Amino acid sequence: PHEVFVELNELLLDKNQEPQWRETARWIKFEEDVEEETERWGKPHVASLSFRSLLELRRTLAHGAVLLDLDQQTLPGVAHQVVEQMVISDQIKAEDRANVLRALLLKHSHPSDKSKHELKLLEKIPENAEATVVLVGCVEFLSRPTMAFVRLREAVELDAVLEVPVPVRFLFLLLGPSSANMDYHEIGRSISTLMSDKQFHEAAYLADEREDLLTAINAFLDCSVVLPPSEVQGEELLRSVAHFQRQMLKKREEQGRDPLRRTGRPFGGLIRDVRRRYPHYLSDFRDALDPQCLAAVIFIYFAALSPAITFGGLLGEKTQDLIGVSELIMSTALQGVVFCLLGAQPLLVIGFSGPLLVFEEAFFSFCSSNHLEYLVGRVWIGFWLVFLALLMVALEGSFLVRFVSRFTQEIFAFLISLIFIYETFYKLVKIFQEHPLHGCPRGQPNTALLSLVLMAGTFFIAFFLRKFKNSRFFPGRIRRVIGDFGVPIAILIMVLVDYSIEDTYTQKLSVPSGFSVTAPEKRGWVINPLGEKSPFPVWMMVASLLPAILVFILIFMETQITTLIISKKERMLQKGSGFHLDLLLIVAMGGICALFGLPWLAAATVRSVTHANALTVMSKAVAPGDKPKIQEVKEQRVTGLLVALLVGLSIVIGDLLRQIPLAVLFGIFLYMGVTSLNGIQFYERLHLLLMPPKHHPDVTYVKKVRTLRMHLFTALQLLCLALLWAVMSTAASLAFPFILILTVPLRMVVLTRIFTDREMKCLDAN
Amino acid sequence: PHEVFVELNELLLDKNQEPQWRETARWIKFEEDVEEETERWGKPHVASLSFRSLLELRRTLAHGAVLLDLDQQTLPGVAHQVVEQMVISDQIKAEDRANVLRALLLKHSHPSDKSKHELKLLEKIPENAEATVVLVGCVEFLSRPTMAFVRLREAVELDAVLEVPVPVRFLFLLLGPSSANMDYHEIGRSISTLMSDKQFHEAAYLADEREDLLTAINAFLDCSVVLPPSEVQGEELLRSVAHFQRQMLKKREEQGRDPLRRTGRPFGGLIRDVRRRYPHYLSDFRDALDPQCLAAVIFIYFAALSPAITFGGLLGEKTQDLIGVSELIMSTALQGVVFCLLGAQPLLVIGFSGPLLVFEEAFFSFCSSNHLEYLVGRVWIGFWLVFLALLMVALEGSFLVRFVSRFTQEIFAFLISLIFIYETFYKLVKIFQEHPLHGCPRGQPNTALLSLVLMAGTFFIAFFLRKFKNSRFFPGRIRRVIGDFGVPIAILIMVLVDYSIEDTYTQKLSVPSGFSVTAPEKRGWVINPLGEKSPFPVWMMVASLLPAILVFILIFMETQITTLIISKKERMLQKGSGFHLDLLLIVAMGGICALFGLPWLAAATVRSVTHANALTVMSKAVAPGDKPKIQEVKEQRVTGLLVALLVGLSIVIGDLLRQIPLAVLFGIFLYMGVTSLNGIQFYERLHLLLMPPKHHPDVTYVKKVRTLRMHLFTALQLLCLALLWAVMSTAASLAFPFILILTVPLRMVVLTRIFTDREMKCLDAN
Ligand SMILES: [Cl-]
Ligand SMILES: [Cl-]
Repeated sequence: PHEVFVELNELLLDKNQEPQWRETARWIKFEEDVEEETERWGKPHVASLSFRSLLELRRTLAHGAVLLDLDQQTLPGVAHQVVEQMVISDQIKAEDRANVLRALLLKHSHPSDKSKHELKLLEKIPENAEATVVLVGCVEFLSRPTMAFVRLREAVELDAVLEVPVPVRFLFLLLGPSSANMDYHEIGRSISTLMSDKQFHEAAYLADEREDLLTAINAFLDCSVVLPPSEVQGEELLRSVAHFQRQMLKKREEQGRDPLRRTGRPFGGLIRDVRRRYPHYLSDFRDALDPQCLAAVIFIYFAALSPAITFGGLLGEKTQDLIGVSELIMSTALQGVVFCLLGAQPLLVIGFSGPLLVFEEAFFSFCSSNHLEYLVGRVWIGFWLVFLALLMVALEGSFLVRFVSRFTQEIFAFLISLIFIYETFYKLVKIFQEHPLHGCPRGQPNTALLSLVLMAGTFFIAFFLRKFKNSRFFPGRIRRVIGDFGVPIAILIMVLVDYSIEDTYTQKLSVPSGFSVTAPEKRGWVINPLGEKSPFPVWMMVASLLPAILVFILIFMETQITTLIISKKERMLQKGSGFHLDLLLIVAMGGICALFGLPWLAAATVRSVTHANALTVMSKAVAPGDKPKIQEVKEQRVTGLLVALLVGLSIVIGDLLRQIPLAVLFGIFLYMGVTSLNGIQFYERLHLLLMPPKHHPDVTYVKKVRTLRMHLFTALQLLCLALLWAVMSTAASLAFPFILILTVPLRMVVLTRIFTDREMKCLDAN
Repeated sequence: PHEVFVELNELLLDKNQEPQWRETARWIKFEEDVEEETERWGKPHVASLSFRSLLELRRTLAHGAVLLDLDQQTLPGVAHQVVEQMVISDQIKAEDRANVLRALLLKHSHPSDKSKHELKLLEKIPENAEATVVLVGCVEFLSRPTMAFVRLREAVELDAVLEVPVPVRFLFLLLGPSSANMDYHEIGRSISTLMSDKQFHEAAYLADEREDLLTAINAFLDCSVVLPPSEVQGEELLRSVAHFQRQMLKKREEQGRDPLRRTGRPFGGLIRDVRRRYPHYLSDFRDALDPQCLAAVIFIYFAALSPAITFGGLLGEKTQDLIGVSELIMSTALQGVVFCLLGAQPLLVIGFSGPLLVFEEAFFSFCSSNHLEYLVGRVWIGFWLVFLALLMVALEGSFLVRFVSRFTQEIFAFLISLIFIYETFYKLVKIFQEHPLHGCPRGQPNTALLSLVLMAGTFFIAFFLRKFKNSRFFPGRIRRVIGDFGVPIAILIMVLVDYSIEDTYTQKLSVPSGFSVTAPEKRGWVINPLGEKSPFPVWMMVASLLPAILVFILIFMETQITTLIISKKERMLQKGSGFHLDLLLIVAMGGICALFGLPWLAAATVRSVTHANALTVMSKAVAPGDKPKIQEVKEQRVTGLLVALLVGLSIVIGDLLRQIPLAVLFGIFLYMGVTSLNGIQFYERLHLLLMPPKHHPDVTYVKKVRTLRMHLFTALQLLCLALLWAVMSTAASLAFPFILILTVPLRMVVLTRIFTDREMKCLDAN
């Protein structure tokens, strides 16, 4: 039981007709060949071998010389024993001993003739592996081909046969005349592909006699596929060539023979989470002393600051400056420090979200249309939120996230993107009416077109940098670093361009100077739950439960979905999960912060995923040609605390934030809206509605389902989304969380009634 | 020597528990399988077959009944005879005759249940072919598997076994007990893949016993590849399989055993061209009575109108309206009509080109700096061009185009694109400098920004609609039709948008009313070749030979490169070629029209290729999984004559052409400049300087040459291009065609002594 590294050496004249042994190929997991006219290693590929070479090898292996459990530790002795066994096996006469022995002892040469190559290659080779050398060559002083196979008792590192220091266990000799129409390079390639797979080398390990090696090659042959002699193009191999192998292998092997659970005790989930996460406390403050940790704070800081200022600008221009940039910054800083010191999943980034923005819009519209204070109703909403969070934590109910499937999540994401796009286009439509494009802040000449130019420029700069991040240019290290700084670069470039122009007027941000409210003449710092100016009605202190339930539904959905996605198993997350503590902390802080007139926050799934990806380390000991794998994720609660502190210390520099026009922020808004459409399995199904059935891909939800049924599924999803969008534009746009809550069981019951069970496993895969 | 069609029928069970034979796969060139749970044909692929099935088939064929030269034309009779010689071959007992006979006579069912699909499959199948039927099934009332093979004396159309009315020659029968360590579907696929290649089905006709079949299957086996049981991705199948089969097949077959020609008689090429092309004159006018010609006429009209008006706008804004849109249109119409009536290659579209524009502006700069008349020098330049064209055709010097390699052509194309981009950006900067963006046809408030908006909008629409032409949306017929009209659609949309705005001033075109010169104050219609206001110097008439050689070099290069590219063997052009006649006509009529103050024209390679691609017919009788091939090209001289007439009649709609701003034209200019950078290997190798060696493609100029030598080649090309640009930037820009043609001796002498012969065959491939 070991791992094998195989290398093929051939007898080829180097420069001055000296014989020389030259390396030609190398097998770790996949074959790599050396180009003859360039002398450099090619790309890895599947070792495809002919069938005549296999028969020639099988024919010649029967008459070969076999030596088992040899006791030599140097090439002299091994070669002498091999020659003696050859001459006593009636393969060569007693006159060719000297010439064959001379041919055996020569100088091996390699293309990369411990330097950098050995250090780099020893990483990709497994930790403790044993090596094989295949020596094949054409000899003009022989009559018939001769073969020898040896297995050493103890692994021995030979002097220079191999390019790297790996102990050698197996040797293969094949010398013969150029006649008999035999291709020795192909036979060597066949032997090296034989010795580089698990079954054959395991069978060769406990091999006692000659014919035990013929059974192994017979078993190798009845496990492979055969391709007929005809092909034209390259998309014909993307088909079953990879599916046929898996199906046949599964047939061979088949014929060859939690943090989400109701306990029953009150607050059981809290106790389990606290006793699972908190013991490993001092570790989270120690694994932060790494270069990667301090290189992730900057990008996370920018990615958390840009949406904060954008959403603050939109809220300030919409909420009559009751809540603006300063208040969002204070809420993000205050609630990002407490969570990262007490929460059980410090990889979540707490911030504002689109659904919360549209709910605030709807509640403001409700309050204005009925002449009620907007900041004293939020206090009672927060109180009821605190009560609701306590009650569901008390009776474990976080298992309800298991009932939310892809069907609802994709509708949610699509609606969020649509409202972002609508907001951006509404803003520019409104710009062109304040400043009409007539002849020679109500009549400025060059404002509307310059706003359009800024918005388009900041979009098109971030688009072609997200594109560049995914490309193949530059070193991979630097490409990843530069491609990680797209939005700040676009914002800085557009701000500099706008600052160069010193004649035209454009709207700017409204951040104030020092620790102050955005509207000091309107509100103070604490909102008394009895009425700022007029007394609050006594019938709304009780009837504020419904908006509390709706906002709780929104917060629960986003936070629990984020915690589900982050805690997947493919990501090596080992410390634990916070399904019950995170929700309690988030909702309690959201309820308390409403007393001071600050907004509610959520989990911010995309930012959390970005933060999780910037702390992963990829294993470098991966053989060429296989995909990279996650080594581990560095979990700690220092980077989140630092980001929360840094976001808070952005009011003291509010002088540099007043030079930023609103058009740049709305361009970044639209860029975030369009880019989020990727990754949801509803956008491509909607793309499939316009292509002919010949061009549909080979994804799992296409091969198993007829076209019309898939189109029916997509039509039902579109109908649900359109019904959700109709309610939002009316004067009763305080029920869309209820509409999603309705589309959950509607989905279950009705779509179970219509579609079969087999179809709802590919169209609605978990 | 014939073609074969194979269909696999498997004995299954339906919902009614009656057996029936059900079609499962189909072989024309590549396999297509029927999905079980969807009942539709999958995509074609290579028939990958396992190795155990081949051994099982060979083992079974060792004892079986062979029915050679059967003489019956019904399925009952052949079934009865097959059973009769099965029961006498000691394969099945005499008690199972009735059961096997009952099994054979059943009902065949296919998924496609004449018809439209029947007609389509008739088209896809070759003209005259024979059918093979493979009937494999598991039967519960036999002891051992049984196989029979027949060959009918005469091809017979069986009743309903085939989905297609194709005569049947062979049929295979294989019935055996269930669960006998055999996969009968896989054996059926093995037999059907055996029967669907040239060698096996060619050797099946000349068969006498089972020994011939065994020899044929042995010869089939040592021509295939074997894939070991290992794979992770699909990028690794691209390397081994396609490149390895070609090498093996070439080894098997290797070990298995003009218009450009000097004559000597003056005007020989003219005589040859006239005697070759002119006899097929009546066929050039009766071939236009096809539906595809009219759509081609419309498309080429829209493709040839826009560059004419754009170049006319640039020339008018640069030549002080001495030459404008009207003169461009008149010259284009006259030269097009004359060439289409008299030329030997009427697939060329004669029009203005970028290098001609550069030479015209350089000559204008030369004339202004010497206080000379710009319209009297052109008369003498044309007078010398006529004599130069006559002398070179008289000596048959048109073979000199054989010495122009990819080096010079790629340098030329890159320079043209660079000048287009520079022109567009210079005009944008000039527009911004004319109308600044200060506060409240010179000094207009919001003219500078509207021009930028219009130019960017038209460029982006033109780019994105060309992107959609290459996509996979809509029916292919409609996608091709819609995607041909990108530039007219962009121009129309931007013109409508600009027409909507009715308060801002933008520059427009300068089309005049009626057949008139653009500036009827300095020139008439006939230029006096003696001086209009002052006598022309005598020394300038003689010394006009120097500028008359550079323009000749430019015209010759463009026209002959276009005629070379068009007349390749891939495009099925059968009428002839016009190397020595089209050049004479073009240069003579360019020299003549210089007397009336009209510009010279050229061959317009891209427009000619577009006109050639719009008249070709794709073969529809091609097997699935095969690349389409050209059936023929409709060669006629009505399409070009109509386009030339239509372009000339664009003067009468000059009222509509005055509503078009210049920004839209400059956006189309920049789009044409950027989009031409494709197909140039210099651009591709310039991309590879920024890409790590790991990511370089598998093209022929990468695998066979080291990276540094490839980089040295690109550096030398860049140095030549930079030298040409620096020369054109100074006041000696009149002599850039001299330096452009000086890279032929450089390649022939200097680049030969640096790079070996092997390297200058993939880097400089013809
Ligand atoms: Cl987010
Ligand atoms: Cl062109």
